[PDB]
Amino acid sequence: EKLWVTVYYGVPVWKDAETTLFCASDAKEKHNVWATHACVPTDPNPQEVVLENVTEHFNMWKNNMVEQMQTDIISLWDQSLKPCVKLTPLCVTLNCKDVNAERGEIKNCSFNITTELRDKVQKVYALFYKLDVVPIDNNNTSYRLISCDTSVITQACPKISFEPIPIHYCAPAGFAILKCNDKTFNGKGPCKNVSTVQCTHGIRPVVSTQLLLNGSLAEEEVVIRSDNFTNNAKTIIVQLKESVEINCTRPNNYTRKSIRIGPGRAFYTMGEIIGDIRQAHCNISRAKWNDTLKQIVIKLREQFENKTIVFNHSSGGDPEIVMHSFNCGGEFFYCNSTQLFNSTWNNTEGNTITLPCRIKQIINMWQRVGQAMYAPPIRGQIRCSSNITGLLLTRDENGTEIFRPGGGDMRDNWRSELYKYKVVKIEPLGVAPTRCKRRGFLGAAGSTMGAASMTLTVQARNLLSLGVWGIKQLQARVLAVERYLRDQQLLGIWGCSGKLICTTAVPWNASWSNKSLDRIWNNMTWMEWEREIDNYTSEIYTLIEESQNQQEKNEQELLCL
Amino acid sequence: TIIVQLKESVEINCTRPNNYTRKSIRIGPGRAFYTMGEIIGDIRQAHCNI
Amino acid sequence: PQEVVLENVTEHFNMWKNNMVEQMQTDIISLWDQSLKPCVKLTPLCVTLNCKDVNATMERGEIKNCSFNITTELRDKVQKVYALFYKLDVVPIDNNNTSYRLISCDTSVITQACPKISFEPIPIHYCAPAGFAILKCNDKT
Amino acid sequence: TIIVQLKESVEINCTRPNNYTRKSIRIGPGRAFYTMGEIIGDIRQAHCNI
Amino acid sequence: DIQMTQSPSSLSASVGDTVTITCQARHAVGKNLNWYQQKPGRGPQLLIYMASSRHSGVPSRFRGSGSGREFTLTINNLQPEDFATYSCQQGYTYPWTFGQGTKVEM
Amino acid sequence: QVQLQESGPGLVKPSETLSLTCTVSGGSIDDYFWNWVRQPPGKPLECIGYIFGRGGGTKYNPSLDNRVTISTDTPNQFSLKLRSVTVADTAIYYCARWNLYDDDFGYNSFAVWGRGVLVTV
Ligand SMILES: *[C@@H]1O[C@H](CO)[C@@H](O[C@@H]2O[C@H](CO)[C@@H](O)[C@H](O)[C@H]2NC(C)=O)[C@H](O)[C@H]1NC(C)=O
Ligand SMILES: *[C@@H]1O[C@H](CO)[C@@H](O[C@@H]2O[C@H](CO)[C@@H](O)[C@H](O)[C@H]2NC(C)=O)[C@H](O)[C@H]1NC(C)=O
Ligand SMILES: *[C@@H]1O[C@H](CO)[C@@H](O[C@@H]2O[C@H](CO)[C@@H](O)[C@H](O)[C@H]2NC(C)=O)[C@H](O)[C@H]1NC(C)=O
Ligand SMILES: *[C@@H]1O[C@H](CO)[C@@H](O)[C@H](O)[C@H]1NC(C)=O
Ligand SMILES: *[C@@H]1O[C@H](CO)[C@@H](O)[C@H](O)[C@H]1NC(C)=O
Ligand SMILES: *[C@@H]1O[C@H](CO)[C@@H](O)[C@H](O)[C@H]1NC(C)=O
Ligand SMILES: *[C@@H]1O[C@H](CO)[C@@H](O)[C@H](O)[C@H]1NC(C)=O
Ligand SMILES: *[C@@H]1O[C@H](CO)[C@@H](O)[C@H](O)[C@H]1NC(C)=O
Ligand SMILES: *[C@@H]1O[C@H](CO)[C@@H](O)[C@H](O)[C@H]1NC(C)=O
Ligand SMILES: *[C@@H]1O[C@H](CO)[C@@H](O)[C@H](O)[C@H]1NC(C)=O
Ligand SMILES: *[C@@H]1O[C@H](CO)[C@@H](O)[C@H](O)[C@H]1NC(C)=O
Ligand SMILES: *[C@@H]1O[C@H](CO)[C@@H](O)[C@H](O)[C@H]1NC(C)=O
Ligand SMILES: *[C@@H]1O[C@H](CO)[C@@H](O)[C@H](O)[C@H]1NC(C)=O
Ligand SMILES: *[C@@H]1O[C@H](CO)[C@@H](O)[C@H](O)[C@H]1NC(C)=O
Ligand SMILES: *[C@@H]1O[C@H](CO)[C@@H](O)[C@H](O)[C@H]1NC(C)=O
Ligand SMILES: *[C@@H]1O[C@H](CO)[C@@H](O)[C@H](O)[C@H]1NC(C)=O
Ligand SMILES: *[C@@H]1O[C@H](CO)[C@@H](O)[C@H](O)[C@H]1NC(C)=O
Ligand SMILES: *[C@@H]1O[C@H](CO)[C@@H](O)[C@H](O)[C@H]1NC(C)=O
Ligand SMILES: *[C@@H]1O[C@H](CO)[C@@H](O)[C@H](O)[C@H]1NC(C)=O
Ligand SMILES: *[C@@H]1O[C@H](CO)[C@@H](O)[C@H](O)[C@H]1NC(C)=O
Repeated sequence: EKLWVTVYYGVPVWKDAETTLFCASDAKEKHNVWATHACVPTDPNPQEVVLENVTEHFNMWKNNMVEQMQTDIISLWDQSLKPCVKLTPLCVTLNCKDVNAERGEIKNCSFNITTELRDKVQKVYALFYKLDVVPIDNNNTSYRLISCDTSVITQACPKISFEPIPIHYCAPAGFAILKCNDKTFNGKGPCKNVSTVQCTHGIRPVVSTQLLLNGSLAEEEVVIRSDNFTNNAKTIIVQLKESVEINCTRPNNYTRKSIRIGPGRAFYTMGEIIGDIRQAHCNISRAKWNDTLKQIVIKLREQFENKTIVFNHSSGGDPEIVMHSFNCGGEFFYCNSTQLFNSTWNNTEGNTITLPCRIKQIINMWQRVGQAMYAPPIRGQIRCSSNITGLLLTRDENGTEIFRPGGGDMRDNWRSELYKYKVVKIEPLGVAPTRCKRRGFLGAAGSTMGAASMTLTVQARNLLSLGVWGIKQLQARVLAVERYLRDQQLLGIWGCSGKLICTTAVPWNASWSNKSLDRIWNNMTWMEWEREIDNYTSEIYTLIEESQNQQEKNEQELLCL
Repeated sequence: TIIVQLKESVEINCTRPNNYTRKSIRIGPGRAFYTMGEIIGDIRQAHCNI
Repeated sequence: PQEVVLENVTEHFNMWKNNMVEQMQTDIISLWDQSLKPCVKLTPLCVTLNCKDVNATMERGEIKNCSFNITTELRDKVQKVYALFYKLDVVPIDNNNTSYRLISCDTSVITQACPKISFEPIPIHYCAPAGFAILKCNDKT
Repeated sequence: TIIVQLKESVEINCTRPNNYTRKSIRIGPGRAFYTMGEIIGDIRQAHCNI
Repeated sequence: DIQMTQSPSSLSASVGDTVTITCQARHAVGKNLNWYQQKPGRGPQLLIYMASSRHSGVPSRFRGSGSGREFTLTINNLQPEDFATYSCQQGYTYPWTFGQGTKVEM
Repeated sequence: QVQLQESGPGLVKPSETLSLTCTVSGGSIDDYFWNWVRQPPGKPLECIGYIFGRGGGTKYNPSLDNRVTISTDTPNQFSLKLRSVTVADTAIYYCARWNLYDDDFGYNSFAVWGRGVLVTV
């Protein structure tokens, strides 16, 4: 009957929020493009409290972590190429002839380099791939670099490695990462088995298109994830149970000559052909791909009803868009992934699929324009050993569904992995009625009001407290300190100098909640209660501040006389 | 320095009469020098009337 | 806005020791440099400028038909281009011949203002951090 | 290294007895390149007296 | 080439309502999208460039945003002068394909 | 205030050469791609080709089997030549200005369009 407001600090409550997370690298230097120095060392053992009774709603397609990863990887890519040589004096008209052998793919190009010595003009010979070389005239021998006229071409430093390294994202103080531990999760929906993690699992930022290379696999069955499943033109991420294997080789052996540009800067180019001119023939085991296509078309028939499903190749066009593109060995491959999607299923030649591939050195990454990167050639054969881990399918009318290898920007290459994780902002302050007057972190979040009110200590303890990454981290830490001082000042103005639980003695009106203490301190989670009194939060807070502290302060001011 | 603040403002109208066209000359890969083109009309002078 | 007339207080103001003026100077310089930083540098343009005059309150001698040799997108090839410049932006060289240069490019990295950046003044309010305050003098004279 | 710190300060006074002229040069497209000009006086050695 | 589609093919609206037009790319184009306005008897006018920047002199009411293959143009406070055929164009690969076009009716 | 005006015949029979001329008023030709585009009835706008500056590099829509040639005739006029014109080529042809520079409005967009000329077959 005689109920009073009591303020509880450290409540296991949260709401959806978007922030910047700290990148952490495995403890395990190589100057790898995604800099190790930027990212903190990983904790030796992660903690994964298995939140019980918590059924949170996840949605891969509205997830700020994916966009944050896109921005972070773009920033790290640009910063890694910042101090490397810029190929400004190489737009010169190139006299090119076909290499005497593929046919016409490699061009023997002569050009006059005018070095910074400025008393010589050196005629030099170099080999360029056909994809990077475009005509400039009706003369069949005069060409230029493909994108050097509308962009500044940055040469990648040969000392930068492109080998994938697992990168974790760890929550800052004041936020939490909730992981969905289900096995057949469909990306968008409620999750029945939720845990809280400080950092995510190892994520290899593999860059590829039409197909996801390396990474985690499904545990129960092949999982097909799409936001709507009927609008079309929405990537149908496919995660597999068993991994096919993309063995890929570039047979040709090449020698890398260097040409001075300025004092301490060099353009690394292709010297001459050693051995015969072969082609890059990626080998995929046909039987295994058969099985994978079966285990995918079954699920697609389940989702799209028993229609005939046809896997077609992508629509024709320029090689960069249409063809699959590895990041293996430091050489950018573009493979004609047509034999893999050439089947009608409804309801015999060879045993290995050989995909031809073309190597390209001048590239435009992240779908940007006006910027371009030159990858210097690698001496010797390149022998990949990748693992088929996922597919990206897109849809296009006689009762047949046409699926094609499609995809999108690199965000869709990480929705396939960060589909079991969500970032949540925690608001530790809450209020509840009591009779008085003046496990791990969120482990009791799904528990009732009673017996969750005994664990605020851990949540209160663990909730709070150079360069571009530096400034972002400084802004994040300052914001966290701000939040913490917001909470502490709210507690101070409420007369709770240092009391996780502080009784107010403000009367508990019956227009907020009419439920009795038994039905308020049991039968409900802190989430349902915080939602319930959401509208009255401002009013209640006002009453805790105005009605008491002021009056209590005046009273104590009047007690010493 | 002596700073004088007035009770009421004095309107000043300035005109650049000469009619101009902008020509862009490429400096480099995506860099433009935006500069003078042809002059249309007669060549008068820019004047301020107080 | 939150303005509170302080009664019974008389405060000594001195604008010539007002640190806000220097702070605004730093602010304006930094804004100018920030706005001009992602724009075109005209260093490749500073060349021997062989410039004639333009024949037309008429002007006389102010606008000059000024030509120079620039590199095209192929680097090796050169192209002859022309533009009109005012007398003030050009400096004579080699005594009394027609060769000119651009003023101050002998010692400064001439930056071009991006045309999409507007120089229109917009009112700026200065606000102090919490724990500080700004006292306004309301005496008419 | 055997670092030595002194109780008293020894005095070193050094001058270059030459008069020069800063001859700005303009070799390429860009900011001008400064360098030495002509010796107005004679050619004498710069010395450090102890 | 990269096929572009948009939705709806046509819609009706009155003065003062908000209109949303979705442009979908068959392949990712980054932020390199432009929005054009076409009226009879007049050439196309540029409304938005680089998918979120309004062109000079375009009314503030026109708002456009998106990334990857997905973009949306939102016209708030529809004016009688804004009834026109709106189209989206890419900018990444040449030829820069346009789109079917949505006609805004009274 | 740059304006573009197309001119040429409004009727060309099949298989001869279609010739159009775009004249630039207001300003002289400058270092922006000058592009020919068309809109057939009931179809989206299709890029035909472009030329850079006053004589220079060109590029043409690959899916035309090299039937198109573009060149500059006068410092304020450029022209489109389209060979082997067929009945499918009936369209409203526009000439447009495509910007290369990110320091001005309309980066990578047809900032300036002409009125457009209807050519049938
Ligand atoms: C819910 O998810 C948790 C966390 O992933 C699962 O607990 C793991 O269970 C496996 C079973 O082999 C153990 O090896 C791990 O050590 C457990 N992890 C932790 C952090 O305790 C749990 O099994 C899942 N429960 C379900 C699906 O009912
Ligand atoms: C690229 O072209 C250059 C010149 O066209 C070739 O260089 C010549 O190679 C032959 C090989 O027998 C030598 O005898 C000549 O002395 C070379 N000439 C010069 C000027 O260096 C080069 O071999 C060509 N590379 C390829 C792979 O065909
Ligand atoms: C500035 O000088 C240039 C030459 O350097 C002039 O360009 C000529 O202009 C006339 C105008 O009738 C054209 O017929 C010529 O073909 C142009 N010649 C060139 C570019 O070599 C230009 O007219 C002059 N401008 C002014 C305002 O006097
Ligand atoms: C410059 O290249 C041209 C290409 O035709 C060639 O004729 C000429 O010899 C080269 N000049 C020098 C100095 O190497
Ligand atoms: C899926 O897209 C269709 C397109 O007509 C739309 O009607 C439907 O509401 C969408 N469904 C969801 C769940 O977004
Ligand atoms: C490259 O050299 C290795 C050396 O073992 C050889 O096996 C290989 O065949 C060479 N490549 C070609 C294309 O001949
Ligand atoms: C790929 O298959 C071809 C089939 O002829 C074979 O010659 C080649 O060695 C294979 N490559 C690898 C890396 O297994
Ligand atoms: C791929 O390479 C591995 C290397 O161990 C080899 O075992 C495997 O047979 C190769 N796969 C194919 C399909 O040739
Ligand atoms: C789709 O596949 C069918 C055969 O299943 C083929 O006839 C058709 O041309 C393909 N369409 C494309 C590549 O657009
Ligand atoms: C892939 O190879 C097939 C073989 O028929 C060919 O038709 C197709 O054009 C190739 N794709 C590309 C993008 O070059
Ligand atoms: C697709 O399959 C058909 C039927 O087996 C075959 O004729 C065709 O060549 C295949 N496509 C490719 C690109 O090999
Ligand atoms: C499986 O691959 C074989 C050749 O190894 C081929 O004949 C067969 O058609 C494939 N399976 C299906 C279901 O298409
Ligand atoms: C690739 O698959 C093989 C299958 O045996 C597995 O041993 C290997 O660890 C996988 N590699 C990666 C990087 O996951
Ligand atoms: C406990 O909460 C549930 C969920 O709203 C409700 O149906 C039930 O009646 C509540 N218990 C009491 C005693 O009100
Ligand atoms: C609280 O505000 C929300 C806002 O959506 C409203 O739906 C709800 O009815 C309000 N509840 C109250 C006043 O109890
Ligand atoms: C400015 O004054 C001059 C004086 O000759 C006059 O001709 C001109 O019209 C005036 N301009 C304006 C804009 O009032
Ligand atoms: C430089 O321009 C002048 C203009 O008088 C011309 O005589 C000369 O040939 C040009 N030089 C070059 C290298 O183009
Ligand atoms: C050095 O030369 C300059 C030349 O202007 C002259 O003014 C100056 O007096 C000279 N100084 C000495 C110390 O001789
Ligand atoms: C250094 O000593 C020499 C000894 O001949 C003398 O001529 C000269 O003036 C001295 N220099 C200074 C700077 O005292
Ligand atoms: C300036 O030139 C333009 C060219 O179209 C013209 O419209 C305008 O009227 C001219 N200015 C004056 C004052 O006539």
